[PDB]
Amino acid sequence: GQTNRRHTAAVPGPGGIWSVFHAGVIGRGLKPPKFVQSRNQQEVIYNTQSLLSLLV
Amino acid sequence: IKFLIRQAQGLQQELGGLHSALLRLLATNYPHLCIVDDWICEEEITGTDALLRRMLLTNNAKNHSPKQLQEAFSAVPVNNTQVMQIIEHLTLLSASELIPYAEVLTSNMSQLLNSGVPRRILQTVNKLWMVLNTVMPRRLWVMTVNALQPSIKFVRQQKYTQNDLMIDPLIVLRCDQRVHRCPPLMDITLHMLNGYLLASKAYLSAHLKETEQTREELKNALLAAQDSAAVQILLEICLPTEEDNLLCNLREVQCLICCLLHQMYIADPNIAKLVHFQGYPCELLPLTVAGI
Amino acid sequence: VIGIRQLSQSLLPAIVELAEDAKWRVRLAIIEYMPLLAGQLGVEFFDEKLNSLCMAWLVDHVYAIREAATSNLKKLVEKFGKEWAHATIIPKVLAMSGDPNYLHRMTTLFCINVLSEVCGQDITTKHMLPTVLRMAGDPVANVRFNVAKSLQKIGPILDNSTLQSEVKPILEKLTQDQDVDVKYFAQEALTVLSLA
Amino acid sequence: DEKVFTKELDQWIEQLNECKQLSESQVKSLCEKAKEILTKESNVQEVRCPVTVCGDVHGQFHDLMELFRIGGKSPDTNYLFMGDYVDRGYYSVETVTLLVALKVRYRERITILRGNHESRQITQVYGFYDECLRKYGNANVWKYFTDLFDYLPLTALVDGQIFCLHGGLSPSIDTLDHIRALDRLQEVPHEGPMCDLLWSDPDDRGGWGISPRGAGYTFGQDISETFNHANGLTLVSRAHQLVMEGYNWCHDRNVVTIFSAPNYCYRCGNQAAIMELDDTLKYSFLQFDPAPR
Ligand SMILES: [Mn+2]
Ligand SMILES: [Mn+2]
Repeated sequence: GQTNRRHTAAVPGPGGIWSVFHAGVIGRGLKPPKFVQSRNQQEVIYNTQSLLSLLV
Repeated sequence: IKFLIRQAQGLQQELGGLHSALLRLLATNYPHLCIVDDWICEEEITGTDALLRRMLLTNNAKNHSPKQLQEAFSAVPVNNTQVMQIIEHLTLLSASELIPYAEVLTSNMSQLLNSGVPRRILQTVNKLWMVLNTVMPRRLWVMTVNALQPSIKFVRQQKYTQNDLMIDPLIVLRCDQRVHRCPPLMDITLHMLNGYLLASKAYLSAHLKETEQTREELKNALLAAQDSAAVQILLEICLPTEEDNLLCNLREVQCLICCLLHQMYIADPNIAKLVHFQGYPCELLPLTVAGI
Repeated sequence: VIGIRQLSQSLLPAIVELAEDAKWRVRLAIIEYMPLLAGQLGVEFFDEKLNSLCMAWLVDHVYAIREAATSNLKKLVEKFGKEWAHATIIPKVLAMSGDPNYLHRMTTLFCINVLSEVCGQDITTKHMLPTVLRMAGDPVANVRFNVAKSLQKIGPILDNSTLQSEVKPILEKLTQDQDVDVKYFAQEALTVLSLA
Repeated sequence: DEKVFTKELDQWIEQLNECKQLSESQVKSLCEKAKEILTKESNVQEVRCPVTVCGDVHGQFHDLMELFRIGGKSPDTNYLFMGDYVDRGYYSVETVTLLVALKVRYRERITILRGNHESRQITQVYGFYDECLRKYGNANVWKYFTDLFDYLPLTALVDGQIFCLHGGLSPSIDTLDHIRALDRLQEVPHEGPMCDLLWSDPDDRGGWGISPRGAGYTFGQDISETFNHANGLTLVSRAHQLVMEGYNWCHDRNVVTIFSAPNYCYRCGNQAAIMELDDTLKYSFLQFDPAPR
């Protein structure tokens, strides 16, 4: 086992006369992938069994 | 002031220095009204102008008050049989009788693109907005900005009178987002965007003179960044979808955006360099090169 | 010792700048002294500049100015009227509950809490109540407990019909999450309103 | 059992918020509860956005109340303190008592780390032991606080990208797995990975170097870049040095020193700042001044 249209439709700090509330971003934030290894439990130990049999 | 400019230019025999000084002041104080493509369609082409006006306005155009068109717009019979011919028969006016019709044309452009509407109605609305752009263009732009709202049941910013709109033209690019697939409304919004960009340039140039009672480089950088942001938004609008490529509203909208970008590059050759230094996705590379 | 009209007219050329500056103590004092001036300068002056001033104060960075503007808005809605702010202040406050920031959402929740006791019960049933009901699925753990406290506060204000129809099921749904603070707040709200 | 204890905690917090210290048995029970609570936390506390990270308080209850009035109330918004709230202050026991009360009451709404002053050899030479001996009469509250300070976590990981810690980087540490495999239940020594994690300082040195304090090293920009690139981090938050604006960026926006103690030692007269991080990892530096007494 193991871009700007949306930023424009909600801009101007809802006032159209001042700057933004925040002061910028640090990196990217809210990492998209966030994937966890959940392939399978069964039929995984049998591959290890076949590999050990080949090695034997 | 534009109606007065037109009615003063119409009198060239008398009013010698008055019209000259008025135009010399309009060309300096209001550069957003001296756009050539705004009031160039009123030139003669082949003499066919006013012919249909003199030959198709006697039996009609006499009992078509704005209230009738207004009540014909909003009704349970949303069929486009009567409103079509009504809005078509009044296209022969001299662009001076459409002032009471401008209020009825506005505030309904957002309701127009609801669902299942024909193509000729949008074309007639665009032609009416174009012939109404030659007179009182500022109020028309304000009304069209206030009419094209997201309509999300919540009021965030309303009526954009003259200050919150001329300071940042980008508001004309945060509309209902349904006009992106609408060539006539997209062209109207592009005209308004160009006009408001010029108006913002003039407003900043006038504001840097009424202060401190360096700043010029800051104003130049702000204007360059604003033009670059507008170009980037117009380029991102050209994206196909959110998930035929030749025969669709997307093609016409991309062509109109490329035309506006070509006009902007002809006006200022530095914003093109700034945008290319900023960059844009590659999916727009074969479109801008072959379109501009 | 000075007439209200005189002190309100003398502070006009200065409130256009002292209302928004670097420090916040001056802003706090201006917000605290405003309710003695907005009721004397009429209503046109309010919708002219004071509405924008309060809407800008409600989104300030610090929390003291935010709570001061909240209390000032409460005082203004108690002094002027109920149906007057139904179409001028309530929609603008409810439209702020759509930002990705949790601070503005907490501010709107505090405003709903402070206005639920002045605006009666008919408006807080179908205008301000659906917002608090829909802001329960917020993944931010610092907004769910605020929504639960807001429901607890508006409990005694609203009738038993609304508390039994939609408040009880949404409270039962909120009591079955993984966090402990929101769960304790919801259990306290259930045990104080005798709904469970 | 739980409701009465919660109400007692609220009463203790409301009493502490009025410049009123607790009794011996109350402080003992609070320290015990904090010991059973902080035992489950690891060395690198996984903090989730949005938060509002602060810096040093150095035992300033009035400045802490000013910070709470500026950066939102404690139960409402999250807080991340990076140590130094026990020494060099007239009201030092009240600050740490309020902090530990908020921690045991809002364990998922506030996080506190360990600083160089949270020890047994530093509190005896800076006045905290003297304050505990003068106020409570005996020297048992100080013993309880020093026994509890060993359970405080070392660092914090905000959104898997921001790495908050009191001191700074370490030459014997190359990844967060080494920090997670440290025994924090130990007095801060004069040398080692924990001493450097609690006594480091950034500079334009480049590489390493002995610090003028007496403990910990001094890293440069290349070391910060290597540490941020080898751990998937994008920023390193710290609070160990005195600044003027409140926040200071170093090493090409890689290290952020956040000193949230206004008027340090009542002689500098500087400002203070905190960093509020929103849900989308957007940072806002909220500054403030010492409140008038
Ligand atoms: Mn320190
Ligand atoms: Mn320190």
